[PDB]
Amino acid sequence: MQMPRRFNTYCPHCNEHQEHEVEKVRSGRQTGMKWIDRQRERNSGIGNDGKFSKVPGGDKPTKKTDLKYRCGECGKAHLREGWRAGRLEFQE
Amino acid sequence: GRRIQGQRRGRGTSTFRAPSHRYKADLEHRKVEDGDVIAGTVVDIEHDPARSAPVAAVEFEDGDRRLILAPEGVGVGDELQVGVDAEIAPGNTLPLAEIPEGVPVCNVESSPGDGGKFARASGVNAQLLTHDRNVAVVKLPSGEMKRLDPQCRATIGVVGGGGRTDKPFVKAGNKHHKMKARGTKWPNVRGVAMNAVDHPFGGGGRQHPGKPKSISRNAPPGRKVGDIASKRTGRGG
Amino acid sequence: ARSAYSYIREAWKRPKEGQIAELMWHRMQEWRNEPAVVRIERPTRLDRARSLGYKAKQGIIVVRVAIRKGSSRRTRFNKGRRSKRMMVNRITRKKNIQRIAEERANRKFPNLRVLNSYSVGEDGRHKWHEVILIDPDHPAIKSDDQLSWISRTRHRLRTFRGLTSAGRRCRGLRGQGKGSEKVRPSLRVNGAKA
RNA sequence: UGGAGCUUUACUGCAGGCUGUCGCUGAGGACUCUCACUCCGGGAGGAGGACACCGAUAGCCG
RNA sequence: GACUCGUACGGUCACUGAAUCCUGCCCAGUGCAGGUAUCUGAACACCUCGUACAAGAGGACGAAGGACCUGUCAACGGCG
Ligand SMILES: [Cl-]
Ligand SMILES: [Cl-]
Ligand SMILES: [Mg+2]
Ligand SMILES: [Mg+2]
Ligand SMILES: [Mg+2]
Ligand SMILES: [Mg+2]
Ligand SMILES: [Mg+2]
Ligand SMILES: [Mg+2]
Ligand SMILES: [Mg+2]
Ligand SMILES: [Mg+2]
Ligand SMILES: [Mg+2]
Ligand code: NA
Ligand code: NA
Ligand code: NA
Ligand code: NA
Ligand SMILES: [Sr+2]
Ligand SMILES: [Sr+2]
Ligand SMILES: [Sr+2]
Ligand SMILES: [Sr+2]
Ligand SMILES: [Sr+2]
Ligand SMILES: [Sr+2]
Ligand SMILES: [Sr+2]
Ligand SMILES: [Sr+2]
Ligand SMILES: [Sr+2]
Ligand SMILES: [Sr+2]
Repeated sequence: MQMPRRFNTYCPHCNEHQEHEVEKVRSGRQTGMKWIDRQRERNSGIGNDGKFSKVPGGDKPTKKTDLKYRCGECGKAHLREGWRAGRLEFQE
Repeated sequence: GRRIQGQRRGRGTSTFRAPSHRYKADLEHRKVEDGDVIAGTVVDIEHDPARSAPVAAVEFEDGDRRLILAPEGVGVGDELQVGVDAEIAPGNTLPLAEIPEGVPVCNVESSPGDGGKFARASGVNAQLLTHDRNVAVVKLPSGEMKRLDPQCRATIGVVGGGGRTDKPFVKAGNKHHKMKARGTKWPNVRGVAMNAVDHPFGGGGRQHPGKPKSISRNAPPGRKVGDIASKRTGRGG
Repeated sequence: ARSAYSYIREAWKRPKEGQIAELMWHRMQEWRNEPAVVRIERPTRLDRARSLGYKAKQGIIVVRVAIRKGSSRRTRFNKGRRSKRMMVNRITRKKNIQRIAEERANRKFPNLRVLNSYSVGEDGRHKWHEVILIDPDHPAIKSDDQLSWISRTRHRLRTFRGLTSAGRRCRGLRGQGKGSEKVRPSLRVNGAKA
């Protein structure tokens, strides 16, 4: 389905309608310095490593939209629930 | 499963050991102080159990009686010599250097002094080819060009008992008797005729290996069976 | 002023530097062609020996001991084991080579008791430690004000019970506070969790 | 949501082999050398050589 | 340490199973082996960023292996 790159809508920060810009959320890199990162190292050893021996599961036939709605004025953004969409193209 | 037979071999039990207590003598070359001057007389010819080949008993001047890796042609009374100044005749032992190029040699040392390592089986022989101040090229019975220290001692001639292989065993019993004189477990049951628990090619309703026979060289003992690291197989091509 | 000993000490801070590096290259060749436990007339490291308790007196013996480097020489399990226990290559022993050296030294001298020990280098496969051993039954030792304590019947085979310097550090007893919870007053007493 | 034996490109691991790297290990992307170390020799000495063996670790096969 | 007081006319690993007449075609898949410009390929060391240091992110190099090519069926097997 298609969706406008920009459009007016409620900005929870300014607390009033403003023209937002929609963007698909890009993944942020990992530092590798989180507790979970340290635990994988602490708890891995000879033989099976329990949970750290499991491997990334499957996928769903269709994912929900993962977007950021950034306000054109104050510049801050907010998230919203997503809806399943086989494809999402922006207009302009 | 259970360890395969090739693994029972290593533990070196009676079943897999050679009848050493029945063997006569390693036929390593005699050691000479130097300047040669060492000759002996062939007092008798004997049968070498461990090699199914004849061997000669020699009595050296200094009173030392030893069995020697006999080449073809040695007879009682004959006189053998071992040293650098040794006369280039069949049965004599001298450094590969003192041996003229183009002469058949046997019981060749791998390292000067080891007493001989190569070409000791029936009828075989190494052909000396190239000489030098650094290396002596010898052609081993396998047809391989071997580079040896020219100081490595050897015997002139081919090993006695040639053509031993020409005659067939004919019956199992004959095979039996020879096997009984070597470090070998005989007869042989094909792995494909064994239970799966006993060998990689075992099991199955009908006999046939359940895998390709060419195993990798890094295969672990117990798994390394069949055609080891084969570069090819069959005759075709 | 600095003592003559401080120089032996100083040299051994960096065994692969200076003259000693040269000395070690020398000695080790001889050490390698030597036994497992060899009695020597004088400590290689005088400062260390005297510092550990050594004394130029009767009933005092010194011995160099060779031991293989590396992890544990472990045999692979011959019966069922969960993945966690099918381990062989990375398993290391809980006793350190030095403690192992003191014990071997002690067997050679069934009548002497280990007073202490220290390392004297290693090549790529050996590890050498010199062990100071004492003769509890010789006077001159009994009558000694500094060592007579090692004659007490309570000290019979102190090494095999880990009462040695190296024994106690290995046992995790070095700290008197944090971290020595399951260690003091003994490993066995804490359910063997240290 | 029993047991065991057996199988395999079932899941997960463990030996073993191959391969790189660090230590042993030294002198003047390729080379010479000798002094550790290795092998041959009864010995003198000979062959090899900072490699290999051994210790540690990593990738592949398993 | 066995093999081994053994050394290729040896002895290890496998298949077939006296003699006689014979034993066709297939290397695509799998297996083994060799080769390989390029691609890919770990750790140590090295470089960049980050941190007064460290964690960490990235880079260059690139072993065996793999991709790729070749050999091989009295290898596994196949010949509708
Ligand atoms: Cl035979
Ligand atoms: Cl003691
Ligand atoms: Mg035959
Ligand atoms: Mg058979
Ligand atoms: Mg059967
Ligand atoms: Mg059956
Ligand atoms: Mg099996
Ligand atoms: Mg059949
Ligand atoms: Mg068959
Ligand atoms: Mg005092
Ligand atoms: Mg079951
Ligand atoms: Na004792
Ligand atoms: Na602990
Ligand atoms: Na069963
Ligand atoms: Na094929
Ligand atoms: Sr841990
Ligand atoms: Sr693990
Ligand atoms: Sr799905
Ligand atoms: Sr021999
Ligand atoms: Sr010998
Ligand atoms: Sr089968
Ligand atoms: Sr053919
Ligand atoms: Sr006792
Ligand atoms: Sr036939
Ligand atoms: Sr193929």
